[PDB]
Amino acid sequence: MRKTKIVCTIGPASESEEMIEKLINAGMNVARLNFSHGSHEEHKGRIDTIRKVAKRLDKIVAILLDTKGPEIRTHNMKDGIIELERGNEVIVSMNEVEGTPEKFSVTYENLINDVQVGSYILLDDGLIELQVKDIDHAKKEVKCDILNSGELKNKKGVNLPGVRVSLPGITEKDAEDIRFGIKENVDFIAASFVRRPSDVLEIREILEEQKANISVFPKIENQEGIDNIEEILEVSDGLMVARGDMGVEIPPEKVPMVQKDLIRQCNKLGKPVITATQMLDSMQRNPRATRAEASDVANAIYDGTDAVMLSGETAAGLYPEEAVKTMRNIAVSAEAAQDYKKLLSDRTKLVETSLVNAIGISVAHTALNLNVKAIVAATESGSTARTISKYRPHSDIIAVTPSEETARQCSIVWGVQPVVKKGRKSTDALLNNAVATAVETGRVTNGDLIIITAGVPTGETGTTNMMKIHLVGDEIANGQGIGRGSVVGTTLVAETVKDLEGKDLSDKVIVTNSIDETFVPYVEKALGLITEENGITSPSAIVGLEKGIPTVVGVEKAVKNISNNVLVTIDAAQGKIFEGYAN
Amino acid sequence: MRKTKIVCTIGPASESEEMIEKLINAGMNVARLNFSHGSHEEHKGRIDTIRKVAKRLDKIVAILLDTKGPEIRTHNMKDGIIELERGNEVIVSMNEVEGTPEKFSVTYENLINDVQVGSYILLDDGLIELQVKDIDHAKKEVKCDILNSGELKNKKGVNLPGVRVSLPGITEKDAEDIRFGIKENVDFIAASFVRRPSDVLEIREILEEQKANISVFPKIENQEGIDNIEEILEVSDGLMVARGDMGVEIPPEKVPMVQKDLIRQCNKLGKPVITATQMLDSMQRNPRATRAEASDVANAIYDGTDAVMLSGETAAGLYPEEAVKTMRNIAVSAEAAQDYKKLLSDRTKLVETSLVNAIGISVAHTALNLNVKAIVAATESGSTARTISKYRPHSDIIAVTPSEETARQCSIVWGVQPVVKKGRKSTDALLNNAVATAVETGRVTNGDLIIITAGVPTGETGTTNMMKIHLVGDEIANGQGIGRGSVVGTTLVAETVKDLEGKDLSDKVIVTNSIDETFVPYVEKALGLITEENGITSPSAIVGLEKGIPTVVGVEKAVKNISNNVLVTIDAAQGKIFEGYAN
Amino acid sequence: MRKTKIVCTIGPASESEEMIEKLINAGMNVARLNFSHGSHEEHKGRIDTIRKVAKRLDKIVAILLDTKGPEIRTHNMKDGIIELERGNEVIVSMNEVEGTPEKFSVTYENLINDVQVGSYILLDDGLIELQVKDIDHAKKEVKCDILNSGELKNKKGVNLPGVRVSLPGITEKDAEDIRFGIKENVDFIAASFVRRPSDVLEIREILEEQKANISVFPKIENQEGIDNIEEILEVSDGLMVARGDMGVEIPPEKVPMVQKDLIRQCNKLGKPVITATQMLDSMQRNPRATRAEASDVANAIYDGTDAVMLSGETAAGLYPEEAVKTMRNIAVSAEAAQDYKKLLSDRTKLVETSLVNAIGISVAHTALNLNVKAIVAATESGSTARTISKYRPHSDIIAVTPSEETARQCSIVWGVQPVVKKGRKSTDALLNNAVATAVETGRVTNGDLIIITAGVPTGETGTTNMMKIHLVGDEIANGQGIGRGSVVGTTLVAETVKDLEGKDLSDKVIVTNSIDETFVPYVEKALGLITEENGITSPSAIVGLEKGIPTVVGVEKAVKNISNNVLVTIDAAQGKIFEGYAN
Ligand SMILES: O=C1NC[C@@H](c2c[nH]c3cc(Br)ccc23)N[C@H]1c1c[nH]c2cc(Br)ccc12
Ligand SMILES: O=C1NC[C@@H](c2c[nH]c3cc(Br)ccc23)N[C@H]1c1c[nH]c2cc(Br)ccc12
Repeated sequence: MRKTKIVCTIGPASESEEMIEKLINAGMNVARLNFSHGSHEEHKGRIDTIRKVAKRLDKIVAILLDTKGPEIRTHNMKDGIIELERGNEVIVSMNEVEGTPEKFSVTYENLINDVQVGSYILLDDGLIELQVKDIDHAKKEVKCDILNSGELKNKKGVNLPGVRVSLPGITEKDAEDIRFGIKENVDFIAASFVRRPSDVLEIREILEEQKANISVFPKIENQEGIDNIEEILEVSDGLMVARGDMGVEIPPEKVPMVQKDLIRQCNKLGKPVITATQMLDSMQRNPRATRAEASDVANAIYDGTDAVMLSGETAAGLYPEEAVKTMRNIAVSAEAAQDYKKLLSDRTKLVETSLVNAIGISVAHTALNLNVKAIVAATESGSTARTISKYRPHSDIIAVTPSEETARQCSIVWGVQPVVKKGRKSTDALLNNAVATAVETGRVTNGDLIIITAGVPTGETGTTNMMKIHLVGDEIANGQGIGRGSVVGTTLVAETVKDLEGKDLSDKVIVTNSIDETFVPYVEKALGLITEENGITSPSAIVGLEKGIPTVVGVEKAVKNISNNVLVTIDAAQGKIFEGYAN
Repeated sequence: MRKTKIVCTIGPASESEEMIEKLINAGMNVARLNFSHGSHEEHKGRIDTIRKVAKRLDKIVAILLDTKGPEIRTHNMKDGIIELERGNEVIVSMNEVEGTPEKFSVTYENLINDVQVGSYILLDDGLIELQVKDIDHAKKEVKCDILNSGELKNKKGVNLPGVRVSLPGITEKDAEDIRFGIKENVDFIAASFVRRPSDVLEIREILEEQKANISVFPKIENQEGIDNIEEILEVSDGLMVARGDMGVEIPPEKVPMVQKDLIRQCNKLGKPVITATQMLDSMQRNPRATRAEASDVANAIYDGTDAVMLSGETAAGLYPEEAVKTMRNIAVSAEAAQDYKKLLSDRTKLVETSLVNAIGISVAHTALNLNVKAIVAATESGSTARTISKYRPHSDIIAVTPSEETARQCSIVWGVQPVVKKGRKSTDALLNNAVATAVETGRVTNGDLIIITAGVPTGETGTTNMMKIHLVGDEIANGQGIGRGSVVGTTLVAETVKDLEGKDLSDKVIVTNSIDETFVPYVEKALGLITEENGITSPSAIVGLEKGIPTVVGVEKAVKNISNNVLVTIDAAQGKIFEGYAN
Repeated sequence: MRKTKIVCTIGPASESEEMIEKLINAGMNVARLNFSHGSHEEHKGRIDTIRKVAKRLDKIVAILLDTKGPEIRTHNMKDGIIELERGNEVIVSMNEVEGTPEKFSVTYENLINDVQVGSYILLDDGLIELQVKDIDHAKKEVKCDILNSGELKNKKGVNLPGVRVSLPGITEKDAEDIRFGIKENVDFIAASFVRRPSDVLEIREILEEQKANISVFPKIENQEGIDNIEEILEVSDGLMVARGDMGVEIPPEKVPMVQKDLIRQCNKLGKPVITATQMLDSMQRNPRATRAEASDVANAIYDGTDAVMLSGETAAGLYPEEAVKTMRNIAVSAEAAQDYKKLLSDRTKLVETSLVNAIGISVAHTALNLNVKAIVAATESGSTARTISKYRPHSDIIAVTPSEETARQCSIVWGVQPVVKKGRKSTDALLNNAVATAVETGRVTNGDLIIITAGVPTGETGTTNMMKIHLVGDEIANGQGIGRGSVVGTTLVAETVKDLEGKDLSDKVIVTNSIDETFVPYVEKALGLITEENGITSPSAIVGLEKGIPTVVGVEKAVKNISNNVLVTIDAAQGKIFEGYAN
């Protein structure tokens, strides 16, 4: 009962062995490392702090590396600062220059081939917005009308409202960053400013040289990216949705509409999605989030987000532990209050109806209708855990995996609580293990229903292809059942007809040797009946069937063996009796 | 295509005749007057500024009066300010006293009978929170443990986390405020701190003395209120949901969950709901809202809100017009992007299935499936406009009302654009007027489909009970139709077989006298056919039916009358031909 | 509660004025005249016997004329009879000859161009089946292998298992027969051996010369017909399904499968279908049908048949009245036992979702969910009665028509009980008349709900386009309702608190002047409350709302006016009270 995962950006305020512990405990599933800043030294240090604290507390926490990505900057400015009037003209040169309210240079020299007359250019994350008046490839200059006035520092950023920005997929830096990732077996890479499938593939070819197995999560920041969302997922292992980055190049009024649409588009293909940035940015300074932040976090989860990220709140903020705690809270809250029936019905239409998904569909329905405590998902890679996650069932998903690393990849998918048990070969071993693993988590006990799903045989496993429904043991008594119903109720072992005379409410299941004429008045008042020995037309049997009470005759030493007063559940079909609550 | 209504709190920054115009133009449906502050003088002044600007621009804008309501305050403090340590004790006296870090009085003398040992008390809108240690009715004092430290000014407020706060429904002030309302024929009263049905009824009995007809909108600020949400609506004409007020007495983490549930519960009964407070509170100082504000506004509209309110943003803020403009924008945006099929399907299950609703259901489906441009709703009171609004159809609802005032009451319900046309007696007049009214709005023209709904006969009108589907006129030609289909296509009047020889794509509807052997090669290549005179088995008719082309034979002077090249729509059944696009 | 219509073939056993009465009374909706046999003299005689008996008993009964149709016969045989061995050869000559076990002629001389080597030919309704060995157009002879042996009389029939039998649409006889129809304003023509649209059109061109307005019902007897079922209905007013005729050319094992599919294909377009032939053919000799006949009749009605026909059973059989009685019985039985929910749901998917149908859909659902007693359908032509019938609602359809003849056309459509009331011009007249007409049938009284549907304005009526839900009057008392519910219950006018003391069950609605402290104990025990005068927060009002009892305050002289002990129904919303049961 936790479901939506929490990604936390590690920083100064959270490097310590102490605070990493307190964050794992507050509910941190995935540690983010931002390579926009900081050296490989600093990062390698934190990776070790994380790995050790994690294996001490014995919890799966994954590592995510966020590439800095390609970008467009301003070359230094005269005096450092320089101003720009609100109705004037500025020249955007492709050759480096000192800054001036007239002449002014950018690090992306090819800008001039991407824009055109009338296109907008945004300086310093949208601080001041220009607009292209004319273009001379002669001088290689872009004359622009300054629309909103304001200042301009040196190495400040520039954004081109798509505009097929023609930067490469990855920096040379990025390429170095991501080789570092491969060296530390990091679990995720969050590729920045992705916009075409190429941009992802540039990272995947690097990974395939090393046969690295890392999941690759695009960061869709601009129109080109939004537009190519299907094609990008086609080639990607997940997805991030940074809204702060995205809000620059596209209007904030339009942003949530897109956020919804992206997350939807992930869920459709079962790719995990992270909603990122601007989540609880008040909690850097304060110890409790605003209402509109609490609202936005929740609406992420209502939009369908496998996970939720924290940037500065945990990195350099004043209150890291509190921001993690409060993140988990808002999650549990706005999940508590959501209708899994609609939710499932919704995904049943949304996701495609195909041989790959057949089981995800059956499992999710079966889980909802029979109220199963846990779906134990057996995975090598994790596809089965994600095939089950994507259909969003109330039941807690449990991913039993031999691969430690695929376990960490699971830590981000929705609803999946992963465990590492060692490889069984035979389907039979797979099934019995599952049932063991589910009980040893503690989330399931003897009463509960469990759905065991996996791809078998585990060798030729492509997709998940079988399910088993399983009661977690284990009939305390049994015999010949009469009737076909079932009930729960506290026992009342009766030696005599007078051993239940002036002390009888309903709501109990009576346990005698047989039924006389003197028992038949008392039986009808009761809930159930367990007679010791007998046959199908016996006095005990006939009186049960007739009065519509579920019973079981032919129970070995029922009076001696089964205890008095203990609550029990009988099942007419099967002819089994159980310890407490059953199904 | 506007749908979600905008309520704006008038204030200093927006009293002027000029700025009221600019706000009506930015999209203001309802002017709010907050009687928490300001004198009847100031309010009467603004009511006249509003009424005049509104009738000059010829737009319906309603007036809403927000009562101040009952409250709990602190009696003055020694030196004005007084401090309270974080682990100490403070005494909450029921008898007035000067303030002290020990002794300390409240205006609600009966507080002591509502609380109990362990209950929490919040000072100055939650600034510092106390907790009840012990109670002596002897001294009539409440000893409390101060949990969070902080200062305390004089006449500051106090909140008791429900706790059946036993204040009355309305102040004596409120009673005076609301009589003022009745004197100016104000359209709404937003009763503060409502929590039981009584509290509403207290206002309704006042109104019924005057036979005032004003809609009464509870403000649900505390648990007792939330808990009684059904019973309150039973007796209320609408509902507000102030979150700022609500966030005090209940945790912000839990707030949106409740917001959703309330709005739902309104939609279920078709009571309009206003989402209020903390909407775009950044726009008081700034000219454009944040992303998390833009997100929250939208998520209001996704939750299902008939309207959206602006407090300080339009009242005393720096940027009033911009905040109204941007409100409308975020509305249009997050409506644009929402699935009216799910929406309708959702409300079809959600609202009850009853004689009163039958027609709302039929109209909403009929509207979705046939893609009707406008649902014209004929109302005396407005119940029909709300019966249609509650099922949320894409179609623009138009409320034709004889009552000017019921028109202003409509201005708040979802999707309803009201107009005042004068009373027709006969159903026939009602129908023809409607069709006229719909066209004169300009939103519908000749191609369009229209659903006309009302309660008839208009006398014994209790609930809406009839609908008519109506094509907005008006067959330009007609005759004997052959086939049963229909198409749109540009004409090609052919005098000769050679009058369409070497100049023929498909996509056209040919208009000749009859069909020869020499026409029958060209007809099959075309979209439709209109022959001048003929019978059912004619050369013209038989060749159409056979080749599967919709045609009409027997058209009076078809070659002379119907123009060439003009786009036209023919209907095989009926045997009608139309000006442009039809249905 | 009758629904499925009964067509009866008039004959010797049923010509009499006496037996025609007894058949109309047994439930005969449509009199069939078979022009396969008998002279215009005999038929004109029966048409008058029918018209007179029908207008005497004041019941609508229609007249259906069944054309003999084109056919293939054998030219006379040598000695009259002639035999054919089981493994031998016979010659099918195109030139007339005397019969012989070798040479043998047929009236359809063109047979030879339709068949081919291997095709089967059936003699004497399938008595003996031949198969084409070789063809010589030289001698114009068809050499065939005789497969099943048997005798052969003279002018006996011949069938060619489709095989595009190339006969014309109609005999010259048929053409004369159908002109006779036009002269007697007969209501239906059942065209025999139809197989293409042409075959129907041949009858429709004849009709259009006379502007006759008669409905044309194909008889689909062979594969070509089955195959062209859609295209035939496109051009036809209804459809018959003679199984006896059909069983010849196609295997009996395959017949019901086709019957189902046809009837379905009618319902899809709302064309009425008659299931014909071999219905209760045991009842010609016996007085009560077999089980398998009773089964087949019902299964017709389950397949979705607008009507059911009787051939010999009523024509020349021994027991005509009994066969009609028993037909009606089996109908009522197997309708009684059928789920209108599935049925409607079924037709909602089956029939197309279009502007023409919108109202049929709404009306059918509205009718099912609100349990309306009668759908009164106002029609000039009858399309509205059929647009409603096709969606099969439990509610009894009533067709109010100015046209006497369109009333007789209605007598065959499913569920429609037609009446002739005189033309109203205004929608208002149309509505009020309807309500009158429904009550004057007697099927609806004051409690009942009614759906009034028609195409308006009645001038430009193409398709049905409006509905009104209407309670059949008429509030006996009214006033200010409190609460929103409603109940039924017997009154108990109380003058005193003691006027209901020691004589009080629940289940009653109390009628006093006002409520004291001494009434408030008794009110909570009751069902409803009607207090004489009062306001909304009155003692009477407040005690109702609080205890959840629907009440109405402000009822003029309620104690004096409304009677004691009479059963009554109150409605909290509206604030109306009614005579007995309401809605
Ligand atoms: O609710 C449903 N929706 C559609 C659907 C469905 C299930 N598996 C599928 C595989 C493919 Br491939 C396509 C469609 C389906 N099945 C029923 C349903 C499924 N499992 C259940 C268990 C219980 Br217990 C009760 C009801 C159901
Ligand atoms: O149950 C339904 N099934 C389908 C459907 C539907 C209704 N009108 C339509 C028009 C076109 Br065009 C296409 C589809 C529909 N509507 C609902 C429903 C309709 N009218 C109702 C009255 C009551 Br009272 C309760 C429920 C319903």
